[PDB]
Amino acid sequence: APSRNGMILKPHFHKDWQRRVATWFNQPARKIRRRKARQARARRIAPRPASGPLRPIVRCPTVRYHTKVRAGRGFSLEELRVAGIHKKVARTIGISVDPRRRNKSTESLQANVQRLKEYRSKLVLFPRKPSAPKKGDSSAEELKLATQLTGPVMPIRNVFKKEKARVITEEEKNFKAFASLRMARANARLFGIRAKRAKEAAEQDVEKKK
Amino acid sequence: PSRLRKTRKLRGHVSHGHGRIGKHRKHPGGRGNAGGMHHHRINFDKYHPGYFGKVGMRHYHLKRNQSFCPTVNLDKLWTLVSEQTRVNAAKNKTGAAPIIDVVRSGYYKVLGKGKLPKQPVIVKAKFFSRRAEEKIKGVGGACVLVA
Amino acid sequence: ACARPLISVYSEKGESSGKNVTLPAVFKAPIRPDIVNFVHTNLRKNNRQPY
RNA sequence: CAGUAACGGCGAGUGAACAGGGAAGAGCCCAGCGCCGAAUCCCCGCCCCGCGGCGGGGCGCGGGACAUGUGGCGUACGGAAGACCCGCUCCCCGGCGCCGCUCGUGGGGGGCCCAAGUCCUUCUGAUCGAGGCCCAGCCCGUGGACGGUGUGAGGCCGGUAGCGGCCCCCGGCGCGCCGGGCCCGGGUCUUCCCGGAGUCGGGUUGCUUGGGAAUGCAGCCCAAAGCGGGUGGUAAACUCCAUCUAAGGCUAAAUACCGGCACGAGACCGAUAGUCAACAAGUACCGUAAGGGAAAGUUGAAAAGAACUUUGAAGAGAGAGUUCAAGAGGGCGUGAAACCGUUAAGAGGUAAACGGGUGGGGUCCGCGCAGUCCGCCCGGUUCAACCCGGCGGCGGGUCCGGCCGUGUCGGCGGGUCCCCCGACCGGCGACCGGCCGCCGCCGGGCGCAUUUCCACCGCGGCGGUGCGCCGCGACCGGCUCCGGGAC
RNA sequence: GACGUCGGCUACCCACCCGACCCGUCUUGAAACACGGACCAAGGAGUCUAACACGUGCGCGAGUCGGGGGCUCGCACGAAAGCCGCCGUGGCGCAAUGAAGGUGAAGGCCGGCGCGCUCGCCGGCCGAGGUGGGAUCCCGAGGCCUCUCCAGUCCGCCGAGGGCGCACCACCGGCCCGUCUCGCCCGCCGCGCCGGGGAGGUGGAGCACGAGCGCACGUGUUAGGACCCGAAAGAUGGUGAACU
RNA sequence: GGUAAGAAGCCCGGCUCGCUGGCGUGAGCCGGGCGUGGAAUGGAGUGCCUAGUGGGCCACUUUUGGUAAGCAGAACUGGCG
RNA sequence: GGGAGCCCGCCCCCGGAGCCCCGCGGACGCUACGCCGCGACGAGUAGGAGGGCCGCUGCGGUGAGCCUUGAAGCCUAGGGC
Ligand SMILES: [Mg+2]
Ligand SMILES: [Mg+2]
Ligand SMILES: [Mg+2]
Ligand SMILES: [Mg+2]
Ligand SMILES: [Mg+2]
Ligand SMILES: [Mg+2]
Ligand SMILES: [Mg+2]
Ligand SMILES: [Mg+2]
Ligand SMILES: [Mg+2]
Ligand SMILES: [Mg+2]
Ligand SMILES: [Mg+2]
Ligand SMILES: [Mg+2]
Ligand SMILES: [Mg+2]
Ligand SMILES: [Mg+2]
Ligand SMILES: [Mg+2]
Ligand SMILES: [Mg+2]
Ligand SMILES: [Mg+2]
Ligand SMILES: [Mg+2]
Repeated sequence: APSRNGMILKPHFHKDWQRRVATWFNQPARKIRRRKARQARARRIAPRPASGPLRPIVRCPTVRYHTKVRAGRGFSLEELRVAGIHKKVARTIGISVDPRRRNKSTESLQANVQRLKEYRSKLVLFPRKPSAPKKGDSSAEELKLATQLTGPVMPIRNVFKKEKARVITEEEKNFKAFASLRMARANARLFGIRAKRAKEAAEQDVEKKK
Repeated sequence: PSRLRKTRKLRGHVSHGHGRIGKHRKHPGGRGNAGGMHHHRINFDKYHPGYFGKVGMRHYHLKRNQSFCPTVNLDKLWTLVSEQTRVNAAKNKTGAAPIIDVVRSGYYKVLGKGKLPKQPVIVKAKFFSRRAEEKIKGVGGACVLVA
Repeated sequence: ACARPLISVYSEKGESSGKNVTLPAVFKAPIRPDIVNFVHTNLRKNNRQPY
């Protein structure tokens, strides 16, 4: 029963909710088990990074963000072809590869190719056998480091470019942002109807000819 | 703490603070929001006007990302940049007019609320309002549209 | 910035040596028994098993 | 995201998905299309190895399956074959043994072990109690958890801590050998090839969903195509765009775990509680059956569980004995109330019982063989007074000197964080070294009109009181009256 | 007055005078010929989670936060505690108004350019308006005096009177969004069924120099078993013709 | 049963008006001058949460129905509750 | 500070004026969540609020706490608050 201006509330407790109550007393044990598994997996691959394969540079959809850069699932086949790495070979050296990712922009392609080249530059390819075959690094850069790479490999940072103070001219001052936005919205709304009217006028002229 | 609660002071009292004429029954008026139209209508109509009825158009698949457009007023615009940038203004005898990017700070729309200090600025934003643009032009700045 | 004196360190057998350490500013922080009691009472419940 | 978009006698109510941040992260295989002499697979015989999760090789015109299609290449991320640009040739399976004992800091399982008081008195039935023992005490301590032992034990015992030890089994990672299988690339160009049908889809009806001219699943009917098909959250036509390739299949990790095996813990309950079940509990018992389902822990440190004498047929007693205690005697620790017997006292014709006020009798309590209660001031053996030395402390300012320390000014000397001297000021309890005055203690003097303890005759001055029963006087405050005079 | 005498308000028993009907509950009304009640012991009924609203305390503050995750211990005390380019993905708040397409919070003064046209355009100045009541603060004549008359800087109390005026209240103005009426002009990449501006009413959970965030405590309303005990019912799955 | 018994009141001077008007009104803005406004008693104003209640009864007086009622039903005030 | 009054000077400090005020330091009184002085008031069902050195159980600290020379529990015509 309501009483002198309370909120109208609709709790979702009409089912047998007490049957399916999920407690969280397992949380510290779960965290400890996850940490132990992570440490064991890191120890299993002694020189390889604990984080895993390198991830590409990805920009987010959904204009809400539209500007953040995060790690992708894997490098596209076009990026591998430009960088010169076989798709089947790449997964064996620690490079994430997925075949679903398209490539629309040149900037992202070039950034990912540069990232792949930078990763290849700082890569220590151990020989398959104690004897050193082709493409294996020298023994000098093998005893120098054999430890894990803590954290993500080449961490992704959303970097912005600082703009120097300008010398603003009269052309920028005369620009009307609000009017331009309103005109652009009106043009976008009326493009199709104006095209229809122009077509109708053209048909009127053609029927006047005959 | 049940020690500090009212139930400790009600020991020895027959009705336990719920009256002896009208007892504490299960649900004298009904469960939940029952009776919004009958026998509870006065409360709903004098505390929640517009509860009953339907108004407006439906939007089946609504996505909040499309309608995402944070707004910032001109009252607090120099706060997005470091204080030394504002200190390096009305100075250097050149009219530097430092550029302020609101999309970097997480804003798309610039509104005209507040008073803008007399210093030229370069403001880059997804959208601008008429009053904000008027204030910026009057101060001596320029509005730049960024996609 | 309250007045922080110098505290003399002591060796393994007493007999304070020549080394001195200025009092850290933490020891000049305000004493709030109510805040300490509140924090202690609320934090001591976190190591409690359900029954 | 989000109690949101949406659904709902648009009422009650119901109610997702995308993106974002994380945990984990692993990709692949067929049919078809085509090229290789079926190049493929199963079974039975013999030989060699090992055979306790029956495999590998060889020898068999020994059988069978398979052309109504096995195997090799190859699957949407394109593929196959030639052309000729580039650098070159180790992965897996089954055994034979071998060194490193492989993180809870020696991987898993099991077994045997590793420090120090029963020290001196003293309680007790029995100490693990109490006092003391080269420093909280005697020794160890990387061991001061726990349990048992006649109480309450770090050192009596088992254990506890330890990158402590030894003895067996198992698991896993690596080395040399044997049997083997394996002649296995990348980029460009050229020529061909490239798709799962009663399926999609449409109508329908029923169920379901937030999905609303129908989200998904369906019985029935219709029923395809290949620049095709599906999707783009309002039904339809036209028109461009964006995104996948359905109707074939496999795959660990982050996830769940009121059953099972073996462990750890608790601000949980403590025998009408906690599981029904602390115990011969799903037992006794009830119902034809499906099923229903209890109550019930405690002697004592140790049975040392009462020998023996006596009355009684015996159950039962009286003695005796054990034990610290049977005033613990086999449903025996402590033993309340309701209720009952007896003993002692009181009382009793308006049922008993109750509140206020007294009286009488008992129970013990506190005195007392007067209780006249003390505590200060006054009268009737050494040191204070006063000096010398030592020790410690207090306060002060010329800030006497330095450190310490707050704000500004100076040297920019190293936005915020540090160095040097000088000046002013707050000199702020942030410290000293000297000076002054004072206080206390110790050691020397100071021998007795001062000084200090004990006991008395003074009730002399002050304060709180009297062992109990009392009485009297004066003063004040508030009342009830009485006798006079005068207007 | 002191070896069978003292004091013991309360409790042990008895007697006397006055008062005095059995408790709990429904009820206008109970001692009721209204209901429950032989007696005693033990157990026994407003709890917990979640969502709100207000009040209170604490920390930070136009910011606040720890959800989840990660790094330190092999868990005695610990499933604690400490930390994070995770310090903020994200929530809440900082902006509201329309069904929506969308729009979106400051004006005033001074001089000039169009005819100051209560309208448009150029430069400078002040930067949340004004009125009334307003706790407190500022100035303050003068008085009170002081061992005698005068002069007199100072330490005071009162101080008529005059002001700046917190918070808050009431009113008059101003601004933002939707809508109605009357209208005059501005701009262009595309001169259009383009876009923008004014005045006067009205509708809004708004602005008008901010106050929230997190934790904890209490109260009140709910969903849950919901303070405890209580039905006549309904549904699902099984067992019985040893009576009849 | 409503009002009035003064400071939120009066008396002057000047501005504004797309209202109304022959001049005028009427309203709103600023400046200045005048204080115990009948008796007696009270310190007031304002904002949030908020339980219980929502079966009543009796009496003086007025009063409706009924022959009347310890009957049923109203008004003021006071009580029991 | 000067001029003077019904011959000049002093007219002094509490480590002492000794007090009904001592502005020089200040309780026997100061658990300032403490103490002290004035006045008025005291009904209560439903209900609300405050204080409990009222009572029970367990946890973190603290009583160099109590205890086999006797803990809890139980009984009591004993002494009290
Ligand atoms: Mg990760
Ligand atoms: Mg929300
Ligand atoms: Mg084939
Ligand atoms: Mg023991
Ligand atoms: Mg022990
Ligand atoms: Mg031992
Ligand atoms: Mg549509
Ligand atoms: Mg039981
Ligand atoms: Mg017994
Ligand atoms: Mg009833
Ligand atoms: Mg009745
Ligand atoms: Mg009664
Ligand atoms: Mg009965
Ligand atoms: Mg009880
Ligand atoms: Mg409420
Ligand atoms: Mg029931
Ligand atoms: Mg029914
Ligand atoms: Mg009543």
